[PDB]
Amino acid sequence: ATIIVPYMNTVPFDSALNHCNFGLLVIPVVPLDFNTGATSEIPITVTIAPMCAEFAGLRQAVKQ
Amino acid sequence: SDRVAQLTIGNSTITTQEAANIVIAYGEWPEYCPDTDATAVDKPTRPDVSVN
Amino acid sequence: SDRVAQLTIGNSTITTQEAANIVIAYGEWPEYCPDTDATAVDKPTRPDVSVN
Amino acid sequence: GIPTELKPGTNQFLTTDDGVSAPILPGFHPTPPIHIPGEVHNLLEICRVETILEVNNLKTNETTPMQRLCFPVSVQSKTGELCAAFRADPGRDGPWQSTILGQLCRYYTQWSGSLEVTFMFAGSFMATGKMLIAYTPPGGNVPADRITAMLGTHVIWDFGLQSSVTLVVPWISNTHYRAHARAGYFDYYTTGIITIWYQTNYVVPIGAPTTAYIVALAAAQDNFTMKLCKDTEDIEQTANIQ
Amino acid sequence: DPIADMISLTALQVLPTAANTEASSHRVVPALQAAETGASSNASDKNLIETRCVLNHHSTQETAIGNFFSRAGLVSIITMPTTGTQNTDGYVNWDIDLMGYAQLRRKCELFTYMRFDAEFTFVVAKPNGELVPQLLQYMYVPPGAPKPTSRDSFAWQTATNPSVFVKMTDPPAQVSVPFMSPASAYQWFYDGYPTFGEHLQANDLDYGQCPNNMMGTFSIRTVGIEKSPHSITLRVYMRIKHVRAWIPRPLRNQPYLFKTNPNYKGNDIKCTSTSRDKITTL
Ligand SMILES: CCCCCCCCCCCCC/C=C\[C@H](O)[C@H](N)CO
Ligand SMILES: [Cl-]
Ligand SMILES: [Cl-]
Ligand SMILES: [Cl-]
Ligand SMILES: [K+]
Repeated sequence: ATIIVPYMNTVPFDSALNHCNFGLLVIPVVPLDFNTGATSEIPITVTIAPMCAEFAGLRQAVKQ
Repeated sequence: SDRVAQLTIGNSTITTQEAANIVIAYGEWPEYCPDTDATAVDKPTRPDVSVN
Repeated sequence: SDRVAQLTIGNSTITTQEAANIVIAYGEWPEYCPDTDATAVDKPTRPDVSVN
Repeated sequence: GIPTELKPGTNQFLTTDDGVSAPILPGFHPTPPIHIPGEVHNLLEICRVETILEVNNLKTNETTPMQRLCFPVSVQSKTGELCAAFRADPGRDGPWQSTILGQLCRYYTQWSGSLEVTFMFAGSFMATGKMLIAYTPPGGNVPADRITAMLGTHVIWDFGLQSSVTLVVPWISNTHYRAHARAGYFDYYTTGIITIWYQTNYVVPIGAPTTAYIVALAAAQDNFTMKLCKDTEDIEQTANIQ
Repeated sequence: DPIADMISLTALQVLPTAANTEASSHRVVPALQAAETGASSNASDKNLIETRCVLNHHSTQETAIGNFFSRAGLVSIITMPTTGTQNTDGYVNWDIDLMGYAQLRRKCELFTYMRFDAEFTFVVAKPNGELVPQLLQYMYVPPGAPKPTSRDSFAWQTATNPSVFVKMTDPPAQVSVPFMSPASAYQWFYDGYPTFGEHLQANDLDYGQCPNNMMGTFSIRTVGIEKSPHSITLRVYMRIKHVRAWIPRPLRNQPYLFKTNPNYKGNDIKCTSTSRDKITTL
């Protein structure tokens, strides 16, 4: 599945540390099922790409 | 033939074929912040490829 | 009045007054690499303010 | 007679000198040429042709060489495992030696340009799965985990989708040309590392093999060129040919 | 008129320098190829990544088959010793076969057919590299021409065959040779027999022998009624020129054993590539 997401906030820019603009949810609404003998390891992988990244207010590095 | 695809950005490329098309949240494309909405006065840095 | 000065780049500014003018090495200004001289094919990242 | 002075070089025989020597058969006319398909004018025409990469070049294969022509993928029990890794250095000893490209560029001292590797999945049609293929430019050794390798140039492939996929190895060098890389000072001209990881997993239903193989094909792109013609180390007159 | 049933797509292009690279961005399925067809991926940089413009002036002139082949290489070593089993006769007849030296051979066998003219250079000296005032005669004896049976043989009259007379002290002798096959091209591989008939195991040395490649004999001698006191070593170098080639093929990956066939050492079959311990470790 693929979803493009635009920036959403009540402010133009914000801290990437103190505020999470949104969450991504992956929920099995219809449970996984298969006959025994078929591959049981069914992984889910998430790949994301930020778009139009902009940063401002340069200073020293802060982890939180 | 909507399933068949390939999106490239930066030095990375995804090839999706059992795709269910693509969703553009709330019908809007991402975009750098426009001057009318902007508030902070320093010139922002826009790294491009290394981050997008 | 060559001593008197002030150079700004990025979010930093120097104010020099007992300066002895400024030297441009070998008479050439720094410049991003031109396409004729370039060899590597990937698109370079040019951070600008955060690094310069 | 006309005043002349012999200069250094006089009497020498330079194997690569392109001069004019006297003809032994005056008035001779060669059998005329006829049309023959497949004429080639420049070696590069050949380097653009995919040949098989011996990615599975193990010491345990040497006696059953056919096995080197393809490597396996199978149902993983652990996520994000590493499937295979190898250097992109084409003129270097290793997987590339098996390709017409590698053999040919060994007849030249330097090269330049982009390369492409195509992977073909030869598993059953019922098998599906996604792989992450990455090219890590010089500097970093083999990425320890998929999350590290993912930071480099990569492609995310899906079988069910297409049976083959092409990874491009962009020419990313400091110098305009690279000499053949090898251990030592010449490791400076290394091209980098290619890694293949499990993005999701090799999934198959009841009734189909849990292990299948992939064939790797490699060749050069249009911007590829070579210079400084030399002798290949890949052939030897070990004994006398009778 | 009273009967109604009785009434190449690819071409060349001149590319002096390597193709360039054009810029691209964040945007049709060109990454996934159908290599099952027997085609090489037509996918380039601009497709799989974001690129910059690069004005590539790298030249492709050195990879032209002409610059690759027109480099003189050793194709034969002929010796005329004075004391021994070889030729204490003062003359030697050599059947022309250039497949006795690998370096050159492997290069030619990259192609199935080749047509060209050639420059032969004759480097002669004593076996230790020393030179002496000795007069020699090299003669080309085409198929059918009488071969010298001695240093005195009438054939050295060379009234029609071409001969070269030179001193071991003069520079190397050098001449140009035309394309002499009776066929349109020399062929390094001939999947067949030269004649009709049953091909019993006694005459299996026939397989692969192509008459169109057999250019005769090359004879040499010291020019004298009397025997010469000097052992002689003749190295023959060949420089291909005005060449055209067809049908590329896999490059030899096993040591050569014989001039006339691709036989290989079956017990020690070399792998094209070096080996390592694991497929996941460099
Ligand atoms: C006085 C100068 C004499 C020089 C004459 C030399 C003529 C040699 C012609 C070149 C022929 C090309 C070689 C052709 C075929 C290969 O040797 C075959 N594999 C031998 O069976
Ligand atoms: Cl290399
Ligand atoms: Cl005589
Ligand atoms: Cl030529
Ligand atoms: K005179």
